[PDB]
Amino acid sequence: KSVSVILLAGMPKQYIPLLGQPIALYSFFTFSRMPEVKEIVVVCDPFFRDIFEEYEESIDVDLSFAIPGKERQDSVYSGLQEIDVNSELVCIHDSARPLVNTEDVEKVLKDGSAVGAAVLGVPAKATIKEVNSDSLVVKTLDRKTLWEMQTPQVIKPELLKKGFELVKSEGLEVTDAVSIVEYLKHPVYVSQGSYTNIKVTTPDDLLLAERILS
Amino acid sequence: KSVSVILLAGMPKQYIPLLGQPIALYSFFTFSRMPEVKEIVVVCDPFFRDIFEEYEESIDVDLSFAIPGKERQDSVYSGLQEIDVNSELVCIHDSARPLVNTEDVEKVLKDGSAVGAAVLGVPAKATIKEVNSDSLVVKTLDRKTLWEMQTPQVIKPELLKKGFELVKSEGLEVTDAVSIVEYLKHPVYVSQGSYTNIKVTTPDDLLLAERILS
Repeated sequence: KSVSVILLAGMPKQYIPLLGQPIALYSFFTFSRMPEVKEIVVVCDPFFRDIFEEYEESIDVDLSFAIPGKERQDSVYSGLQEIDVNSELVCIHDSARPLVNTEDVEKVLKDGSAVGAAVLGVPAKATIKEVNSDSLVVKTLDRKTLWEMQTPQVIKPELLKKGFELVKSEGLEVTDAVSIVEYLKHPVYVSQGSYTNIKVTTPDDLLLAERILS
Repeated sequence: KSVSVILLAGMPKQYIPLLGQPIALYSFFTFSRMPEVKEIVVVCDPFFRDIFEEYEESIDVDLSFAIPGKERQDSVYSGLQEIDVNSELVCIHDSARPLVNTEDVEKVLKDGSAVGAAVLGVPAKATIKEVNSDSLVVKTLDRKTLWEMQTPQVIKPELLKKGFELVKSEGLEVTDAVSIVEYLKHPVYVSQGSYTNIKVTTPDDLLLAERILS
């Protein structure tokens, strides 16, 4: 019972129903059923707290809340202040990804435990190229080597906390939680996920999500 | 009247109707209306030739056909044998992209004319990372520098023909027409396209395509 989940939860996209259940609750329930998960820190505006609070007695995890910040990394830091003092792993998840499989969460948790930092990813389907400032192709980037990142991102809290100290002291803005780990030169493992773990932003994603649940 | 189009056209995805018109005809008509386009070489199985041949008298371009090969690059080479001897640009297009805008084709044609080789691209939306053989992040690839390639790919025929000679002699397999240009160390310009120029592979793409036409 050693994993703290930080659920980033901001009508906003993540509270739109999918088969009559707000998107954010899908991942919330997936984590809550896992015996490894001790607690879920939901980062949401106080308005939406009751959506999760309604199920506190049913779920087998402690439910905490944190206030969101101006940027995504501020929300992560706020949630990080609420986790258990003896938590072994922090599992950061975007609530706009409702379809994450339990088996994939297990994989990335295991890899995060072993490596110290890990993230779910899939091979990029599109032909991606590096382009310079004159709009010219630098090189054709290798087919096997490029991966789209998803969430969860799993990291040992002390690694993340030292990483935030480095960010605040030297003055930096980050594009994800695991890149902070890269600044510290600690390895980040890419756990191979599933193409079904989509981010629901548009109505077309909303539709695809429904097709996948079928 | 200086551009030769090679249309790669393989029920197959590209002959599925979108508002009652087979997908492949959308791009076909877009090219046919452009005064820069002298001809369209359709690479398709002989079974599907009539889908295009029905409109030969209506369109203001010459219509030719070529036989597809085993791989995508073989189909490009076959189509390349049918283009006009005095053609100034070859414009290679995947028929599974019906929504390409005339204004974007104009852009990439212009950039292809000026640089010798160009391709339509958009900034990658997903967080992409380079991953080594031990599944570890090599580095966080820069946000501005990564681009998803689309089609058309526009290239001067002599550049493409010399490039195929290099491929056949030294023994190589290519992931796109413009990478052959990279082997020759000639610049490839990335013309900024539109996110609406999607490849229709799945039924969810088919649905999104219909939403965009609306």
